[PDB]
Amino acid sequence: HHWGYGKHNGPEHWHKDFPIAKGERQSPVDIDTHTAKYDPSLKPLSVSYDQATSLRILNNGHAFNVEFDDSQDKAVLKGGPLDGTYRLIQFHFHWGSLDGQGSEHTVDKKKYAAELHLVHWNTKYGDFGKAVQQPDGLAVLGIFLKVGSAKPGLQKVVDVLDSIKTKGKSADFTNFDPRGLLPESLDYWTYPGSLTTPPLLECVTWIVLKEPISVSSEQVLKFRKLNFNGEGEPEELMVDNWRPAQPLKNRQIKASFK
Ligand SMILES: CCc1cnc(SCC(=O)c2ccc(Cl)c(S(N)(=O)=O)c2)nc1
Ligand SMILES: [Zn+2]
Repeated sequence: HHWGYGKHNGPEHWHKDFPIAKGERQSPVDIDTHTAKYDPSLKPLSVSYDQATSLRILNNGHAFNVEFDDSQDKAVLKGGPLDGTYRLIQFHFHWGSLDGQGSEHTVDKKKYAAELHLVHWNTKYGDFGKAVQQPDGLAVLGIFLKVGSAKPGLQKVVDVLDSIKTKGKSADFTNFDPRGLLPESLDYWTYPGSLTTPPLLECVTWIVLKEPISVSSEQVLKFRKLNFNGEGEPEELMVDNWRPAQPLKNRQIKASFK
């Protein structure tokens, strides 16, 4: 009886196995745009994905992860609110059963259809596994998805999903350029938080872009054709794999803009 996305194993149960679920810097949160503080000390975000080596795509039974070679100083996030350099290791999404829900962060209580998380670890801790044990170990660039026009740079991802339908399946996935997922503006909000999945470790600097990307109905419908269950197991569509907004507690959300 392990964690997932349902009534008896979903977010409201996670605290029993992972008591940090009720901690002081949990994610996601609602982003109140009027109260977020413009911080003129914040720097432009530096996203350098010119050398990203994608390797493989994995259905891990909660979502799908696009994986990158993180053994060289290839794809890096820096600047913004960050000190030092963070290396891209993977991305994944959270999405809904319906277009009106799916995001983890919300903006003045607005839910988006989905949310992309580009996960990076701080190079000063040597790898991802040591980084998650530190309060400044990870940086996640979050980008909202709305349903409208297709995202041409997303299509290569959508077209491989039929090959990873069920938990534990993987496929080779080389030469994918994550730059084709970045909205036009890098204006952002930032705050200290956590992983949104167990183990819920409080190691993340969140950087949430204000500008969503558009994806088509057809693209998100293909996300919704995944299963939570294993092969040869009864079908559980991979949908509503999002954690609701958590208490802000003693935190400030800062804005890079306006
Ligand atoms: C630490 C052991 C660990 C971390 N995550 C998972 S599943 C979700 C996932 O791969 C993941 C990994 C990192 C981050 Cl930062 C986030 S999220 N959703 O907070 O972006 C999700 N399983 C085990
Ligand atoms: Zn995530």
